This record gives sequence, structure tokens and C-alpha cells, in this order.
Amino acid sequence: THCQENSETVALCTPRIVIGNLPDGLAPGPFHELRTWEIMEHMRLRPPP
Amino acid sequence: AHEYHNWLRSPFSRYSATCPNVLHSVMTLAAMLYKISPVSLVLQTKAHI
Repeated sequence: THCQENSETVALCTPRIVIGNLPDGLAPGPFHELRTWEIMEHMRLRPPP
Repeated sequence: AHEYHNWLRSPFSRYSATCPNVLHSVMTLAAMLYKISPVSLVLQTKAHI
């Protein structure tokens, strides 16, 4: 990201510490829910209690 | 901690964690008890198990 500092423009970089940070254009909302379903299937909780 | 001289090793505890709490799982624990031996093998397979 670009940012302003004391009347000058500088670049800024940060780490995407959590996978959710990805913009949904590269990771849509429904994909995350179904990935959670895959999590559940691995954990044998295929239907939730 | 004598897991190698123990009668019931870590695969039982690992399966217990992901257990679905219905009676079918209890019989699954009961089923796993089947013995690995010549007489046990012949009796088990004679029933077509």
C-alpha cells in the first residue's frame, strides 16, 4: 500500500498474518465456508452437534 | 508408560478423540478387540467376517 507521511508519499508493506485477510476477489466467501466444512469432515464432525 | 508391553496402544486413544457419541462407536471399540492369532483368525473368517 502507498501512504502519505508529513506531505510526502511512501510505500508500506505488511504481512497477511491471517488467511482471511485475502480479498474475497481471490478467495470468495462461500469458499471459506466450504473449506470449514472440509475442516469438519477431517474432524469427523460432518454434521455438527 | 510401557506402551510396547501394554495391551491397548495409542491408536485407541487417537480414535477416541474424534469419536461420534452414538452407540455404534462403542461396538467399534468392541470390534477392534478381535485377536490376531491362528485360532482367532480361522474362527473369525469361518463366519465370513
